[PDB]
Amino acid sequence: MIVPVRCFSCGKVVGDKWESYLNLLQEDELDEGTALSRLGLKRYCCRRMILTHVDLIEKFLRYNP
Amino acid sequence: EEGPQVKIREASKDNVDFILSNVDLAMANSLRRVMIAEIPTLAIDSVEVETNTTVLADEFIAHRLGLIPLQSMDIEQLEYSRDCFCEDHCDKCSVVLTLQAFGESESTTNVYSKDLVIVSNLMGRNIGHPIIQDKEGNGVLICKLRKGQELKLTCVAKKGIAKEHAKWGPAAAIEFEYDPWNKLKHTDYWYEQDSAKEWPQSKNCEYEDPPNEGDPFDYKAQADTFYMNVESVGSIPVDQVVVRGIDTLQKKVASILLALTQMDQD
Amino acid sequence: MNAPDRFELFLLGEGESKLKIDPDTKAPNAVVITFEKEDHTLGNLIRAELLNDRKVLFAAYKVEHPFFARFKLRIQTTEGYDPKDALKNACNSIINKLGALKTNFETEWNLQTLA
Amino acid sequence: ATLKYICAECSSKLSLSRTDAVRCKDCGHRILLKARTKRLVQFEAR
Amino acid sequence: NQEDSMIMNQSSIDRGLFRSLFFRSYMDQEKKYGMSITETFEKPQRTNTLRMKHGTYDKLDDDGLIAPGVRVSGEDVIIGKTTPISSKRDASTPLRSTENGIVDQVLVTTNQDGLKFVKVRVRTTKIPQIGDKF
Ligand SMILES: [Zn+2]
Ligand SMILES: [Zn+2]
Ligand SMILES: [Zn+2]
Repeated sequence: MIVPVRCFSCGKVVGDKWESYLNLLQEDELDEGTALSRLGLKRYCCRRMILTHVDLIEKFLRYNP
Repeated sequence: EEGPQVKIREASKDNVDFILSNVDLAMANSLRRVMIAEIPTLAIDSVEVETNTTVLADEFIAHRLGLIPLQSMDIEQLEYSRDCFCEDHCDKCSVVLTLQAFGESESTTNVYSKDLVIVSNLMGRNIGHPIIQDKEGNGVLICKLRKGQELKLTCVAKKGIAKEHAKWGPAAAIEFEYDPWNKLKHTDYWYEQDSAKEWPQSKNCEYEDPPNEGDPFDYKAQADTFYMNVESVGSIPVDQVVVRGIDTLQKKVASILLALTQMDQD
Repeated sequence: MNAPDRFELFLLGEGESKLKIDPDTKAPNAVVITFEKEDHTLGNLIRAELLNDRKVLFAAYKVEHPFFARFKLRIQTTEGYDPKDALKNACNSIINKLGALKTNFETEWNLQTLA
Repeated sequence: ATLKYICAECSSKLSLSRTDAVRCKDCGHRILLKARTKRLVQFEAR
Repeated sequence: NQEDSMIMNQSSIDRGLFRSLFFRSYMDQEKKYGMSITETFEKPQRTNTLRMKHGTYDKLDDDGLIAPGVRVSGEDVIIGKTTPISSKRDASTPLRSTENGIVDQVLVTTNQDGLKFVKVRVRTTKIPQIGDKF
């Protein structure tokens, strides 16, 4: 369901980091706990944000017209 | 220099750790707040949709577009649509972007904040540039689409502050602390056994002298020296989000005098 | 639905003035100023400063009810000293202190290196 | 230039008028949708 | 926040926090009468009866439906339909008086017995407001 732009809690941009995070996982083979720390997502308000998003949009796209 | 002094600890392009010293808490706070809420900035605020086949519904997208940070260096030379004299809007009060995306790729095509396209004359001024800090430089994945999915809309960014809606806030988190060693006794730690042991010390305990038993209780002890850290989203240079903060607040305190004036005529 | 307009938080509506000063009848030489379209930000500060003019016998402010962007400020001063002035000073002071804080923040900043 | 209705599966602009059968020119799939408006719709951005 | 009520960060609600979508679907068919008497989907008016609604029919095309991008509201008619009886008695469907939003998807099908089957779908985004439950 597409990444949230910015953190509900503190407003700090977060719409870009989606793809980066997803590779710092599949590629760079890192753990979430830090893959996030890497993307600069310091405190939990922003963390809980990425760490939790459920990119449903994909399953959506996969339909048709 | 003369009154309330500063002393920037670390400092970057996105944060500005620093020590506001010899001020009034009220003031430290006033500024603290002004930063979060009343600093002018630009953002998309109207979205005309010509075509959308995405899976995301119109307003869904529209919503996001408002959060995609935009350039706001020279915002202070762009007027508020509401004060400008045009029947609605002009280059004198707004920026106009574009967005057209087509699922050409055989594999999920991506719409990014970079795909925006200013169409209004930026009358020569830093404004309306989809702020990018992305590594590849695409910033803010607006949305995705499949095969023949199309998405054509137009945007119209205007001035506006955080009180009107958050998407105009430039701040986004601000660290604020003071008197790390509870010396003024402005709190009362909860504990099971030992306060000191169970409650972590702050990275700021350093920059201030520890308590030391014996000494009685400093009651006349007020509170100056605040360990702040002003982050930013980009729309404005972290330094500014502090100067303009400092300024904006100043103007408000100003208008109050000016008010006391016209009110003096009668 | 019954939502007030977001901008009403700061745009003075048709025929309202930021300030409005009414003389408190309860005590002598003291007044109540209503600040329209404003909040704690401004209030708490003008209250603090106002709390230094040692010729200011009383000073406090309150936001009537969250729903409404506005607050009342009661200022009581020593004889022969009119509070309107007391408010004036406290205002200026704040400006002056801020200005300093600005020059100074800029000083330190210019003398820095980013990474 | 212009259209009106569409095919739920084999998405293909179609249309017609009264008693023109409610099927598609290929897929019988008797469903059919109605394609957006000419009128451009605007949206608040908050 | 007293008595089981809470305070909710406005800013967060803005940046999104808890917004939702909301669809609803009105539906209609063309009655048939053994002795070939049928209703129709159209944008009527006067023509004897006046037995029609009060909501703008305008948002109505000629198939007696609303284009999918249209913003609807009050009791505008979402579907035009007439019944023959002895000339133009209405049978159109206005939007639920209390709701309002944007037409989202219209669709026209046949129903076994070959009559015109149609369903409209309006969508609304509902942002968390003060009386809301969580
Ligand atoms: Zn955050
Ligand atoms: Zn203009
Ligand atoms: Zn077909």
